[PDB]
Formats: sequence, structure tokens, C-alpha cells
Amino acid sequence: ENTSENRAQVAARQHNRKIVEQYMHTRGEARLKRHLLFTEDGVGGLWTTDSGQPIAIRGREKLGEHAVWSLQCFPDWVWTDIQIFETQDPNWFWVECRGEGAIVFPGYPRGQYRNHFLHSFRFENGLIKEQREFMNPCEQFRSLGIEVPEVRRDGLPS
Amino acid sequence: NTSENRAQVAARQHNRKIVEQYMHTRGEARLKRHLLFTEDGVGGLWTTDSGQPIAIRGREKLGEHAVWSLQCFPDWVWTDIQIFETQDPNWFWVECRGEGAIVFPGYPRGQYRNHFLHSFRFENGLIKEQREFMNPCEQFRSLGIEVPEVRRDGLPS
Ligand SMILES: O=C1CCC[C@@H](C(=O)O)C1
Ligand SMILES: O=C1CCC[C@@H](C(=O)O)C1
Ligand SMILES: O=C1CCC[C@@H](C(=O)O)C1
Ligand SMILES: O=C1CCC[C@@H](C(=O)O)C1
Repeated sequence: ENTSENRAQVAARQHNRKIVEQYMHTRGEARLKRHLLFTEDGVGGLWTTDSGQPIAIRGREKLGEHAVWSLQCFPDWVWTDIQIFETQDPNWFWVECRGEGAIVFPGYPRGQYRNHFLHSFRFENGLIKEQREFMNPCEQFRSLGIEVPEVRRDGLPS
Repeated sequence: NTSENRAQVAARQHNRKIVEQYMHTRGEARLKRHLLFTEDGVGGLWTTDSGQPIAIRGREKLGEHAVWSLQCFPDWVWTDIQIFETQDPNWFWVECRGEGAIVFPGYPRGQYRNHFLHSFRFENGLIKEQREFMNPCEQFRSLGIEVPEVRRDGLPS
């Protein structure tokens, strides 16, 4: 049905999608301003870590400081194979994509890092309130020269 | 009210029920979960230590994997299930938790907990591809396997 309430939802979903698209195409020095797409109290970060706890970055200002670190450590990062998923909630989107670039973490040799990622984007008033990324930390270990633990799966059918 | 979109709403509703059934399947019912798939459907784990998926291809293989899984994860339950419809009536995502005993050959019995994203793509009202994404490090912990710690110097507070 074409009601003003359904129309508002569509508008919201369209606006929010544009921001997800912008986020995912943000490269290079533009990364230093990606925080501006967040609410003042917005949270972003990595939900799949070796420690098992997220690295959550809280607040628009913190996100901007994190961007300085990220550009140092991932100096040429690009996201590719981007698929955006709208949901039944006009303020919640998922993205499946890959990423590749140099990895330059102190205490390790410089490497080439590739991973598969899922991102969650939740919105409030047209700005991102919570962004979360999910990847396989094992692929990061490989990029850093870190031995990847191996699980034997005995009897796993063929 | 347009017949195309009526078809889509219907397919999406039907598909949502199958996703719910899958996510609520527990205990011996797990041995019949393969029935929710197309004959050539694929399921499995997309986040592995090896970097390659453990993909199980076909309804019969899927049914075999379930015997294995019931041995290895005898009491597994999904919880905190959130189902996400998408713009494709045939594609859904699920965010959830899962936990249970982990009973692998050659490792001490453990208690395994992880956070999961699942992808479900449909064809003809059955699952053509299921993929699950998790953090393998939590499965290492559960088996007593040492997990390296990545240092991130400079990482701001
Ligand atoms: O920018 C990111 C959040 C901090 C951890 C980083 C990582 O090690 O992948 C990614
Ligand atoms: O996980 C990540 C890979 C490297 C770039 C990071 C970022 O600053 O977004 C995210
Ligand atoms: O049922 C499953 C697919 C094969 C690997 C398993 C695991 O080791 O997590 C999960
Ligand atoms: O990753 C998994 C943990 C144990 C159950 C397996 C399943 O139910 O498919 C999946």
C-alpha cells in the first residue's frame, strides 16, 4: 500500500543505502572523514578477533582517531565484490564483500592481507549508530606470518 | 496488490518459515535437517582454519554430515536468533549465538560457544546454499588449542 508511513520507510531505506554505499567506497585520504557518517555516539569496529572480544570504537571522535591508525596500518585498503542487503528494518543493512591490501603492523613483516567480510550497519536519524565487521582472523594471521592453529576433524564425512 | 509482488511476498514468507525451522532444529531432528535442502543443495562452514570452506554438497551428504555432527556436538543449540529478510525473497541472513559440548576425536571434551552469521539462499522453496560464518578462534579455545595473540601497536584507546 502507498501510504505516507510506507513512503517514509522507503525514503529512509534509500537514504541509508546511499550512506552504506559511500562507506564501502571510501578509500585513501577520504578514510580520515568516514567518521562523519556516524552519530556522535556511534560505534564501529571489529567483532571477530583472536581474543574473542570485539575491538569496539566508541564515539565519532574516537572513530576519527582510529582512521589515522588504520590508514597507517592498511595504507592502500580496498573493498571489492560488494553486495548490499536491505532488510525488513529500514535502519539495518548487511554487506558481504572482500577486502585486500598491504598490512603493516609493527612487530611483524609487511604483508598482503586478503579476507572475506560481513558488515552490519545500524542507523539512527540517517547516520550510522553501529557498524560491525566480521571476518576470519585466521587469514589475518597468515598475512602477518603467524602460524595458524589447525583443527583435525576425524571422521568428518567426505 | 500486484500478482508478481504477491508471488514474491509468498515466496519470502514460505522461505522465512524454512529458515525458522532450520534455526529451531535440535536433537535427533538434526538427522532430518537435510530435507530442507534442494537435492543438489550445499551447506557448511565458510570460516575455517584452512581458509577454504568445509562445503557439504547434496542432500545425501548433508544427511551423512548430520550423523557426524550429532556425535561431535551432541546438545548443540542456537539462541538469540535474529532473522533478516532482504530485497531478494530467496536470500536471508541470520545472526545468532550457538553453544554446546564439543566432542572431537583426539581433543578433550569442551564447551564450545560462538557467534554466527548464516546465509540462506533458496530455490523452489528449499535451501540451495547455506553458509555459516563464525570466529574459528573460539573453536580453538574450546578444544584447548593455543590461539596466537595479534599485537596492534598504536591502536588508540
Ligand atoms: O580497523 C580495524 C579495527 C581495529 C582492528 C583492525 C584489524 O586488526 O583488523 C581492523
Ligand atoms: O578490517 C578492516 C580491514 C582494514 C581496513 C579497516 C578499516 O579501517 O575499516 C577494516
Ligand atoms: O557441522 C559443521 C561443518 C563441518 C565443520 C564443523 C566445525 O568443526 O565447526 C561444523
Ligand atoms: O558450526 C556448527 C556448530 C555445531 C552445529 C553445526 C550445525 O548444526 O550445522 C554447525
